[PDB]
Amino acid sequence: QESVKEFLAKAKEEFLKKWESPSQNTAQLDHFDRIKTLGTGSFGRVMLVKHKETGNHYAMKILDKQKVVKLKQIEHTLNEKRILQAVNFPFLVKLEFSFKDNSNLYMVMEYVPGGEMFSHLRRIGRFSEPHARFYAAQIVLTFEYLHSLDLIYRDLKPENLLIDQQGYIQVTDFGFAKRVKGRTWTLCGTPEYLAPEIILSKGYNKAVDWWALGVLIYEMAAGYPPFFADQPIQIYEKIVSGKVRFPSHFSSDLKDLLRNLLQVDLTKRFGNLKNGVNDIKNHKWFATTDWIAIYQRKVEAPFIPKFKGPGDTSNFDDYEEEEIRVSINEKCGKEFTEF
Ligand SMILES: CN(CCc1ccccc1)C[C@@H]1OC[C@H](N)[C@H]1O
Repeated sequence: QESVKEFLAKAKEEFLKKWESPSQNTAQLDHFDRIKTLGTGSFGRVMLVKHKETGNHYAMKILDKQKVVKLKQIEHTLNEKRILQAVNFPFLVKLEFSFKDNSNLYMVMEYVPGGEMFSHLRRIGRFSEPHARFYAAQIVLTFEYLHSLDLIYRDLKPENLLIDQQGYIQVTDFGFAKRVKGRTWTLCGTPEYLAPEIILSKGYNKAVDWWALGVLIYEMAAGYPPFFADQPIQIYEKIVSGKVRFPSHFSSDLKDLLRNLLQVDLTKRFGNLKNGVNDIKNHKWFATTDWIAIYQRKVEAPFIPKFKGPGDTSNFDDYEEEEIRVSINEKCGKEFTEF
C-alpha cells in the first residue's frame, strides 16, 4: 500500500537525521516559575511550570542524578531523551526543552490538562467497546510508527496515556523506550503488563508491545486487568499459564482479537506474524475504524475532559510539595556527559 509505505519511509528519514545529531541545553531552571507537583515516583517528579517570557505552560520532568544505583538506569534516561528529541507523531507528547545542572536532569514537555486515562477509567468504571476501540486504534498507529523506526516502547499502561483538549491520546514517559535491531534483554515494566518472554528472562522484541496492547484493551473494556494478585510472583504464574477468562459482556470479535494478542507463544502473536500490523488493522473488531480519519484527528471523541484553561490542574492529584535544590557543587558529571 504505497501511500503508507512512503509515509513510513519519510518518517524514518526525518527520525534518523535528528537521531544522529541530538539537541542539548536549550533552556535553564530560572526561565520558569514553579506551579504544582503533578506526580512523583520511580520516574522522578513532574511539575507544572510557566515560562516567564512567553507565559506558556509546560510539564517539567525532574530527575535527581545522585539517585542512580545501576548503570542501566543511566542508559535508560539517555534513551528517553535522545528518542523524544527525534520523534514526531500526532499521539506522542512533544519534548520542547532539555538541560541539566549540578544536581538534576530536566525534560520540559507540552502540558496536557485533561489528566491520565487511568483516572477517567476508574471514575467511569469501564469504557464501552466503541470508546475502548477509539483509544486502541491510536495506540496501534503509534506502535506502527515506533516499530518502523526500530524502537520498542515497553511501558504501555493507562497511567501513561494522557487525554488532551480534543479527547485524543498523548503518550508520555519514554523511560523504557529503546532502539533495537534484533532482540534485547532488560527486565523492566509493570508486572500486570509484562509479556511471558520478559518474565522468563529471554531475548525479546517488539512483540512485547503487542502483548501489552492486549492487556490494555482488556482493562479498558472490563474495568480490571486480566492478570492480577497481591504478589508479583502470583501475577507471573497467571501470565505464563496460557489462560484468561473473559466477561460475558465482551463481544465475540473482542474475545477473538484478545486471544491473538494475549498469545503466550511469541511466534504466533498478532503484530509479530508475516503481515505485521495489518493482522490487527484488518481484524473484525476494527471493521468500523477509519484509520486515516483517526490519524488526521477528524473523528469526534467519546468524551472531552472538563477543565477551565491551559493552566488548570484539577484533573491531576495532590502531592507534598518539596524543594528543587541545586547543589553548590556538580554531581555525576561524566556519566551524564551526553545528556
Ligand atoms: C528511566 N527510569 C529512571 C532511571 C533513573 C535516572 C536517574 C536516577 C535514577 C534512576 C524510570 C522509569 O522509566 C519508565 C518507568 N515508568 C520509570 O520507572
